[PDB]
Amino acid sequence: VIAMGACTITGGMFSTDSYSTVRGVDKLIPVDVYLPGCPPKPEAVIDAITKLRKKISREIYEDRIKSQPKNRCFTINHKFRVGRSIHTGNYDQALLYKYKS
Amino acid sequence: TTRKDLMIVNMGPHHPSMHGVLRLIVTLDGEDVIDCEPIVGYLHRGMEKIAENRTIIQYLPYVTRWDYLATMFTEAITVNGPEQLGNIQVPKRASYIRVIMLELSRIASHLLWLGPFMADIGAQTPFFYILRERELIYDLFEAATGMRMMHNYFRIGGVAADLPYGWIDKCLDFCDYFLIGLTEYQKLITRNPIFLERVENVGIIGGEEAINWGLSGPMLRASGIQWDLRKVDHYECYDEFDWEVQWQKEGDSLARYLIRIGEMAESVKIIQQALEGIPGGPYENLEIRRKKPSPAFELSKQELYVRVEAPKGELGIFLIGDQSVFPWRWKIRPPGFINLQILPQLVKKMKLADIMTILGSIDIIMGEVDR
Amino acid sequence: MQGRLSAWLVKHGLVHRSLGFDYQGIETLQIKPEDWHSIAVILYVYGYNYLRSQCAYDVAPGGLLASVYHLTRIEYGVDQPEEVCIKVFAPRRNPRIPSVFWVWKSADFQERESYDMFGISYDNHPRLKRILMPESWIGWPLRKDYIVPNFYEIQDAY
Amino acid sequence: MVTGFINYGQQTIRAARYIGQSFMITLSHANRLPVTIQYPYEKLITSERFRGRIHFEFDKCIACEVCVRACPIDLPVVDWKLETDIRKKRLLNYSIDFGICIFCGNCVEYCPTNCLSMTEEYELSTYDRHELNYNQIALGRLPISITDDYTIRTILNSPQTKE
Amino acid sequence: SWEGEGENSPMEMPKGPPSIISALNVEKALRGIGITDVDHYARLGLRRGCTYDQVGAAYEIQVKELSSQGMDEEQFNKERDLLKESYNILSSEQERRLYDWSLARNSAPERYMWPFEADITQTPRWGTPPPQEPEDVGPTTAVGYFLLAWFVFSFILSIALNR
Ligand code: SF4
Ligand code: SF4
Repeated sequence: VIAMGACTITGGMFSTDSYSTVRGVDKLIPVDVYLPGCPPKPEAVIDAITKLRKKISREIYEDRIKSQPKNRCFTINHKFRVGRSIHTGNYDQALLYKYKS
Repeated sequence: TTRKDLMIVNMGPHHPSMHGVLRLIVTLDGEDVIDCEPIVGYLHRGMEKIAENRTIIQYLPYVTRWDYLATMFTEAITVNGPEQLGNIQVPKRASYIRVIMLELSRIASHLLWLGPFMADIGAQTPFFYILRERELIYDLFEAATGMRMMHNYFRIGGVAADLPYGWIDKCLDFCDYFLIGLTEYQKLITRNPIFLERVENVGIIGGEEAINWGLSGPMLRASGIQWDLRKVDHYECYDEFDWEVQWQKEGDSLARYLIRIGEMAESVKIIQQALEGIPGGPYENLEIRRKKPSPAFELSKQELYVRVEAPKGELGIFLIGDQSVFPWRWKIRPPGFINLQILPQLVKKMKLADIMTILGSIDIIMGEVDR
Repeated sequence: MQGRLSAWLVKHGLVHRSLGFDYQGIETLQIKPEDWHSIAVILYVYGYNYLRSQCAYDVAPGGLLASVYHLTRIEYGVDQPEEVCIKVFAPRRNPRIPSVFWVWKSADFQERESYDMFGISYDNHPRLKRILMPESWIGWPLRKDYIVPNFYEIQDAY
Repeated sequence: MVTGFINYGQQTIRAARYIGQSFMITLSHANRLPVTIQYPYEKLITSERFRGRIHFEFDKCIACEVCVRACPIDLPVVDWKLETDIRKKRLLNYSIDFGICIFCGNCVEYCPTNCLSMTEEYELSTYDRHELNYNQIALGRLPISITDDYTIRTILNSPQTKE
Repeated sequence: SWEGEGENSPMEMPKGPPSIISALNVEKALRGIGITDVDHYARLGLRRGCTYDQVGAAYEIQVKELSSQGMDEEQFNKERDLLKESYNILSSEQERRLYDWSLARNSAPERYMWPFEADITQTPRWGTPPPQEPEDVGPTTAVGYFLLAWFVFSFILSIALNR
């Protein structure tokens, strides 16, 4: 994973007042190389890829067992309310009969 | 055939044809689109909320993040809302520079529309072909403004800085080269039999439907309507230059493609005319230019609506001030967000492979559809 | 001064209220929500082809919710088109405004945005659901007294 | 009936001609030189006003904090204390985190002492996010110009047009 | 505060032919109820969807030729007013828009028809578009001649080499 852009590292301009922007994908995915810059120059993207290659070439077989998930689980009943999907795919079909004055 | 025969596929945020993160819930009856439901908002950063609690000199970097292909149009609308509210005049040199930059951004936006459109049709080489010249446009912008995209060049009552030495001849040479490049594009693409047979009769839109749906720009102009907000509202200096509003009678995607090519040519003519008759004098307004604490632009207490002819249509700002630095309300009228709502009507009873052609005909980028 | 549209409405006996003009001199009229569905058709009958923008905004926190419509004409041979702003005010406790989707289709997405950001419910809109925010979201973000409920991925990148 | 076959003939030869035209237009680009800039063995010389990594002069800072207010996100951190002997603001720490920085140019434009400058130093990628929190020592380092690296071919975008 | 203006204005349609544009008529059109049983396209001889010159021509030939020839009494005068309604419905753009939309809604009330669909002024009339570049047809004939010569050479070669 390469986090390119300031909005992918820490949220960037939206780190302060956006109510829906995830402040960095390191909260979601493990990032190998962080690439700062708003529209980073394509040469800087190539440099980040070069650093990623520098880290990739250092890998051994032991790193493979660092990569498989541990896969722990815990299951309980929730007694929530189960509801069907709101977006069912029905759109603009028989629309002219949906006036309902 | 109502259910268990109709395949509901989520051609969603991660799809090569989906420009950005647009999602389509498409119901297919053997490669025939029964209907489609557009789901947007995967890029909704709440930019209208961030428009408040931010001064204009702070909000200007945020502006280029809607319509990131045509950034100067968003910057122009953001800087001409409050400068119309405060009755700030713009010098003639700054206005000419603004016209040149807007037309260059229109050229770049039409290019980077043509790329993904032909990619969705199936041709990948035109993407690199447009990028060869969009890099030159980026070089001109970086020489003038300082960055390729997110220029932060437009300012209230003028521009950030004057054009650097040796910019006029560079832009003229770019125009001379780009006319040849556009002729090469029309030679390669326009009469191709596969391109025509993929494009000739898809997405026929009536003029009345285009008016009612709120379409603008090349979408509305490709239905027999000669409606350009540069000539209607007398924006900047567009009344001084000789140019023609590109409109076509038929409603298909080929009309939109021809309109965008002709708009690129007319834009090039506008840069040539503007650079031939560039004026002198100042560029920043000396009246507004005045360790000490520095206030921002205090907006007046009245409502305002300002429009611009973006390459995707009409981009608008509805601004309500509060006699303070932070605006009370900042509503963005996005051309793509309104042009997108006609897509389920067009793709209905069409085929699966035609969805790419229809969606590439509409200039949709997802950073401007949501805010 | 009375606008052209206001003079036409008082000639045709349609109730309204003139709120003045913006900085460009475009007329601003206020329409009661109960009469808005009948007045929109008459507005199109006047000749307002183009629903340029539909917007909603907060008059004051804990106060009225205003829905804004911008209208103009698209016609051949007209030099200066006539544009009008029209505002419909609804209470915060239960905002209800009739939908103009059956007059201008351009409101189709836009009113949904007005429902997604401010919670103004539109009656005759056939597909009124959240468009920008996630479909399972609770709350209207653009209201002035909205408070974000402390999600982990919105907090500071530690 | 024959005219239908004739029209089929003329609307088939046209398609073959235009396919050959597309082939010729595309293959004429094989005689043209490549435009590719071979990074990292070749680097494009940045413009005179390219907005890259910030350079900060510690001696010229007065801790007036207008660079914080001009920032869209109030990013720069200016830790200062008052030197009571002279009652002037003494700077203790200055830090800009480049993971949040967008390089807009507001700080370098609204700084009254002009101690903040934009360099050409792009390519600031790091393996760790928290290594992007540059303090007043990292910001004070002089940028490495690509013209001083003699293992690469510096590419100029356009002729110098200084004649 | 203030008050809601234009509360029927206490005169509104003071004398003359009353306007067909009203809240009640519009509500009836929305619900799918015919707002006027009189066919204003009739009593003029016109067809549905006629243009704005035909309404005036029909007015002229119905008020000067057909009506004035019949009787000279004052019953003609009110009959003139009986025509003067329909023309004023079919000449003004707004009232005609309302009338055609009401007719379209009353015809098929189950399905909805927008006002722009029943309006005849929505058809675009902006002249001719700028023509697209002309086409080059010479290479088409060259390619066709090449393929025809190839086929004839194939025929001759097969016949000669088979023997
Ligand atoms: S504006 Fe300049 S002098 Fe003032 S605190 Fe910021 S860096 Fe220091
Ligand atoms: S360059 Fe812009 S975003 Fe970065 S620290 Fe300076 S003002 Fe803030």
